[PDB]
Order: sequence, then C-alpha cells, then structure tokens
Amino acid sequence: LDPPXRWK
Repeated sequence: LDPPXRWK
C-alpha cells in the first residue's frame, strides 16, 4: 500500500 494509505 502507497502513502497516505491507498491500496495498490
């Protein structure tokens, strides 16, 4: 997961 907290 990529900051600030998005699911990839």
